[PDB]
Amino acid sequence: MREIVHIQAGQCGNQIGAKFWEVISDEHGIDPTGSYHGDSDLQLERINVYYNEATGNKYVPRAILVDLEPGTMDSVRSGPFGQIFRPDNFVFGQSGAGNNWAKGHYTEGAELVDSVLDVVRKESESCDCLQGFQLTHSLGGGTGSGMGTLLISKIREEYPDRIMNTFSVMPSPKVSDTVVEPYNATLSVHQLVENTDETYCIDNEALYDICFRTLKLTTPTYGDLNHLVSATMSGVTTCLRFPGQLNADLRKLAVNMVPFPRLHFFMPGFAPLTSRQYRALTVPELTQQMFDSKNMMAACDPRHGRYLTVAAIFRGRMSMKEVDEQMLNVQNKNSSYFVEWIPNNVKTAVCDIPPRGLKMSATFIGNSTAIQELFKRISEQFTAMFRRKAFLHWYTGEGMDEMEFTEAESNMNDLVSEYQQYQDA
Amino acid sequence: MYTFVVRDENSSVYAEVSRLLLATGQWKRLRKDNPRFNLMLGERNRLPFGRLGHEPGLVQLVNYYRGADKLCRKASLVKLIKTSPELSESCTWFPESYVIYPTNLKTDEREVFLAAYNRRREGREGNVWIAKSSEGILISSEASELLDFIDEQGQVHVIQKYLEKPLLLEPGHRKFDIRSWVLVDHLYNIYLYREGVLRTSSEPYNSANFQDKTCHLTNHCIQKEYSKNYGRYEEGNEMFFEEFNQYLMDALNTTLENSILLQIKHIIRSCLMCIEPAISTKHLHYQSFQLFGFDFMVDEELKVWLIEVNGAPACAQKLYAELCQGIVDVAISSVFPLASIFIKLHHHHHH
Amino acid sequence: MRECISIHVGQAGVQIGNACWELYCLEHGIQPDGQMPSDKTIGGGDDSFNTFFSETGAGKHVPRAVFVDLEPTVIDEVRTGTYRQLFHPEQLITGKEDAANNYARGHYTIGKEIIDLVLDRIRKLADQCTGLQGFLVFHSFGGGTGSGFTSLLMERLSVDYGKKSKLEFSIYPAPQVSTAVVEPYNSILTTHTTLEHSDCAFMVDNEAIYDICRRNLDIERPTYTNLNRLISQIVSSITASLRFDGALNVDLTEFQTNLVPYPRIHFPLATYAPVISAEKAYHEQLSVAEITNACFEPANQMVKCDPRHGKYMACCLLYRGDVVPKDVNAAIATIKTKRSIQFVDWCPTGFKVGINYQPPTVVPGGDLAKVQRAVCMLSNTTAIAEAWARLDHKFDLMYAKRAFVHWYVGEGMEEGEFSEAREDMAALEKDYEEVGVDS
Amino acid sequence: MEVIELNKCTSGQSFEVILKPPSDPSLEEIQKKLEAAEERRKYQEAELLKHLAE
Ligand SMILES: Nc1nc2c(ncn2[C@@H]2O[C@H](COP(=O)(O)OP(=O)(O)OP(=O)(O)O)[C@@H](O)[C@H]2O)c(=O)[nH]1
Ligand SMILES: Nc1ncnc2c1ncn2[C@@H]1O[C@H](COP(=O)(O)OP(=O)(O)CP(=O)(O)O)[C@@H](O)[C@H]1O
Ligand SMILES: O=C(Nc1cccc(Nc2cc(Nc3cccc(C(F)(F)F)c3)ncn2)c1)C1CC1
Ligand SMILES: Nc1nc2c(ncn2[C@@H]2O[C@H](COP(=O)(O)OP(=O)(O)O)[C@@H](O)[C@H]2O)c(=O)[nH]1
Ligand SMILES: [Ca+2]
Ligand SMILES: [Ca+2]
Ligand SMILES: [Ca+2]
Ligand SMILES: [Mg+2]
Ligand SMILES: [Mg+2]
Ligand SMILES: [Mg+2]
Repeated sequence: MREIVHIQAGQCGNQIGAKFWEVISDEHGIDPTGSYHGDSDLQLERINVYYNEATGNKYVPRAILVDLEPGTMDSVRSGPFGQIFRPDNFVFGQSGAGNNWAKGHYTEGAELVDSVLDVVRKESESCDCLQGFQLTHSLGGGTGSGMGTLLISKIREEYPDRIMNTFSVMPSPKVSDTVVEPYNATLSVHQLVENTDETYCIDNEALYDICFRTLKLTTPTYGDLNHLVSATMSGVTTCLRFPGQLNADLRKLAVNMVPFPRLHFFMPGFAPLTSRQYRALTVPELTQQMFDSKNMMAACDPRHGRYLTVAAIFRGRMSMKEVDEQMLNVQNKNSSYFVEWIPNNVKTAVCDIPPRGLKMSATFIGNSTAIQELFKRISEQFTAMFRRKAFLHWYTGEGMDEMEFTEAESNMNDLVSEYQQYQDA
Repeated sequence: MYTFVVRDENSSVYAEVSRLLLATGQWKRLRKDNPRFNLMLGERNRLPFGRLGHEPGLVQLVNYYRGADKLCRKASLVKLIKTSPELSESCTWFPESYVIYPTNLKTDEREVFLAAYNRRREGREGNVWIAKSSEGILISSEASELLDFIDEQGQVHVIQKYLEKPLLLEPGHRKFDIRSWVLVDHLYNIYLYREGVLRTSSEPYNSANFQDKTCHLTNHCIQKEYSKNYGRYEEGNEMFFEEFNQYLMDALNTTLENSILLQIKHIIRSCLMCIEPAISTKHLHYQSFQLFGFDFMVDEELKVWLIEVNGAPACAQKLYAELCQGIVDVAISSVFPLASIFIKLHHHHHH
Repeated sequence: MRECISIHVGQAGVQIGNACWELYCLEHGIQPDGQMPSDKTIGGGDDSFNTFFSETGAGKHVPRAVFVDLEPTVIDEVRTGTYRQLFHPEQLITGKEDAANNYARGHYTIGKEIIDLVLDRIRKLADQCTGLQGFLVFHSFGGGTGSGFTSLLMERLSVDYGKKSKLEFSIYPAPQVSTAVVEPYNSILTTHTTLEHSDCAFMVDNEAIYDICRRNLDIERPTYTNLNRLISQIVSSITASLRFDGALNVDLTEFQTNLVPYPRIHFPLATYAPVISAEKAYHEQLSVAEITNACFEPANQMVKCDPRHGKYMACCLLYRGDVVPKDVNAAIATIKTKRSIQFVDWCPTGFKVGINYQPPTVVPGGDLAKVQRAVCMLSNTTAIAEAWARLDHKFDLMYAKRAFVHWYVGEGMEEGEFSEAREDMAALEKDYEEVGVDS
Repeated sequence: MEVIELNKCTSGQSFEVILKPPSDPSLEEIQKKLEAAEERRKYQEAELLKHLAE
């Protein structure tokens, strides 16, 4: 279990995915041309997980970049690290998807999907031990949402035994391009519930609130929102990218975090919450902020649910004794919020290499039943339009039937029930 | 904020301890089966001692001593006294007692019971005995009825010398038993609570009819019902220490401390010292305290007798407040410090 | 002389075996390139140490060991490390992807495709044996390899070597050192499938070892290196009688004869003393009396439990260093009058005593001080059933909600194997309580 | 306290002190189970690809 293949789809998917490759290329000493330049040889013990090494010992991200229009990928190719990417791995159409899940899944995206799978197959074939896939995309548009979930369905057909992980931006009326985002998101969640092992639920609402109330940015852009996502994505993957005692892989996380196959939607968090200060944080401060709902990226109150499992990843040089005391303290002080029927469901890890600009940081991955609040919101916004069948003509004109909407809404309400079952168990 | 759980709801004492812990505003009760507790107020039966002290980051304390039932079961107590050298057959404060299994179960001491029972047939001495199990009490100078009544039951019984000449309080010519409450903390400090109670009979003792079991059985329940003079002399057949001391002063010209209590502290200390190596939690990964009820009888020569040790005692109504505050004081806050009513039993005679 | 084969399975089993073979080499004066200057029979022999080492014409002493893992990184550290020359490539077997903390993945899915290669490499070693006695198997309860592949291996070894004895050294799961919530499931599954195939099993609770490391070595947060060097001292104590001249526990059959009257109750409790920090500035050496007495403190056991509240069925005292029988018998007579040591009625109250005069060897630069005498007590007490109750409770909490079951069913397992294994464990707990508790 | 079966040698001694007297499946049957779980895997996998085919 070694190589991971990364896919980024549509506008949000590629903007966040680009930021992700900037951040982790800085961590691994790789420069915008693919040449290593660091000090620790541990920038490269596990560099193969995310980079293919080409001749000249030059490192190329195992990254496929997908879109149904060329706009954002021409931006990525012009971007900071834009030259890092293997040019054969830019797969794009011309027509766009018009924020329409049906065009991404059933019409436009269908035309494009096999050429995307060809790039995937070539990246897999050159892998000693492919461990699985990650996808960055939003659920509110058409490409990342509709074609992104079409891809996941195709990858599962061809690699039914590899791990599939998504980093999925949830639409929010506060940070919203179009009124049909609740339709696209509901159609997408029905796919995600069946064909992913792990879904990191990033609520654009929560990113907005953090930028405003905590980073003191009055007019947050998508750029500031994505800075928080790439920082969390970095922390979530740091254990896979650097040698430590854990020898982290995809499967053991999936196995230990997901007690029921459909309840795999995770609440991410990051601490300390920064905005591109010099104060040293203490381990007690890291641990309180990490569990703070204001540091979490899905706009859900953990106090309204129960934790099924929790992964905490600390970064930097600190006392393991103090980390384990502080961790044991939050569980033993707030024990009602952890399910008693999964003994010892809080696990912690440490990576000795801190992220850029911080000496100490922590990443939080929570499988909480409070994530149901996210799916309730989407379901309320969905039903508010669907009971008047509003905006459906954009989808029925692509071949879809109202029945397919009624099924996706029923599946999402089932998932909300499942969560509520274990919150009371 | 310390955390605790309760798993015995039929416990007046620890119900009150629970309430007192809450009202400090630094103790939180968890659910009966949340393992993340500092304190376990445990069940009387099949308490899971083997799951304690394996919660990283939690000092754990329980209100029972694993193994103390060897003191709090009639047959266990008899076996422990007769087989422990430091108590021994030559134990002057325990009534002569033999372990008796029913015939449907067939080890057993009916063998040696009759051997001494004959020396009271031979020796003309008062050969009355009482039989009891750990309701179901028989007093009779005929061994043939004792052993018949025990086989008619299904569980182990003990035949014990019946103390026929007890100290009887006047006015009444009437029986009593003394109940002492003893707290053993996690350090194995032995704490006698300064207030005892006399469980009194309100019927004149009568040594001719050992079957009229209401002047012979000073149990607070048998006297609440089958007794017609309940509440005459004292409220609820309960005399406390200030009065009993005064009566002893006036009737007998002695005190409670000299004539009775020195012997009680000697008996409590001897029993708890005996089983200390078997039950101490000094170097264990969890810790125990426990409250015991010691039951004594006083004969006419002011000799104290130990009757029974109770591992789950109720307290007396007016004392609940003071005792349960004292448990929290020395058994719990000693281990979990927030932001005497006891006598400590200790003695180091050099020889 | 009769040979023994060591089988190390999964990460815990491999890292512990590394610790043990390093210790063995120091104790027998075998250098990392396999040369033993004091072995004057070049190229062959049947001394006591040849139970664990074979010899080449070049004078190389080779462990009778096979290391098995479903993933390469740990055994690759063996192949490139200090003792690389010690082992023969064919004895180091790795798969490509591991069992992902999944019993059924290691047993059914990935086991099925490597079990035959392993049995063949194990027969390669049996073939260089004049009279093999059987197997020491090292593994964790909690890993998917350690549980699942080990149980598959145990069944097959009973098939292909049905006469030979099988001893386990098992790591019992501790949340302080584990990154997996499913270890209770794997533990129960592998105990149920392995119980009848094991003659004697020494359980080591990582939690006990962790706390001994904190308490007596002043190591703030023990690593696997700390845990393993201590665990290997204990294993060394237990196998010294196979590897050294003596008369107590000289073959694997004797461990069952001396420690296991009832064959299902085959889990002796090990207790070890003294454990002394090497950084401890000033240390007064402990007497025979003090270390023997320490054998009866729960804080020195491999599994926290309370033997005062069960009954004993056998007791072996294994001393290394300056000890003579008179000191031991005096220490026992003193301890007997001060401690609650009750035997089952159908067994003699007594102790089998083994004394090897060489004091324990310590890894240069490790955490353990050299001491003048040390002791390992192996007692078959019913109190160790406490560790089963703990484990069974955890299993019951998760299985009532079917938490994580789907990962196992998706590997080929049937849900009912869960409740089968659990009911065997319930039988086991009731066995213990019958032997050890009066009404 | 009886000491018994005392053995001595250059490297140590051993003895026993008494304080008190006394008061498998076949290669075929394994191969079957390993194949009955592999068939359950192949079934589950086929039911998935049938679902993906719908
Ligand atoms: N004492 C000790 N325990 C260990 C060691 N390595 C792992 N463990 C414990 O073993 C359990 C995890 O099992 P592993 O042995 O790593 O898993 P595995 O057998 O390699 O199987 P996989 O699941 O395929 O990786 C946990 O309880 C760990 O704490 C070790 O080196 N020493
Ligand atoms: N050897 C004995 N001689 C004389 N009277 C005895 C006696 N043993 C018991 N008694 C009497 O019976 C009562 C004690 O009975 P017993 O020892 O069985 O208590 P018990 O378990 O039934 C209720 P509790 O446990 O709360 O005290 C005493 O009041 C005493 O008067
Ligand atoms: O997977 C990803 N990041 C990631 C992060 C941490 C660990 C791992 N991998 C593991 C986890 C593991 N057990 C484990 C179980 C629960 C919690 C924890 C933890 F993290 F809290 F310590 C560890 N064992 C082996 N490998 C992977 C991103 C999606 C691409
Ligand atoms: N966090 C974040 N959200 C975005 C970004 N761009 C678009 N979105 C959100 O994504 C949704 C629109 O999807 P988008 O990716 O633009 O459509 P697509 O190109 O068809 O995949 C809306 O909910 C937007 O708020 C971005 O750069 N960052
Ligand atoms: Ca077209
Ligand atoms: Ca030789
Ligand atoms: Ca066998
Ligand atoms: Mg857009
Ligand atoms: Mg094609
Ligand atoms: Mg492993």
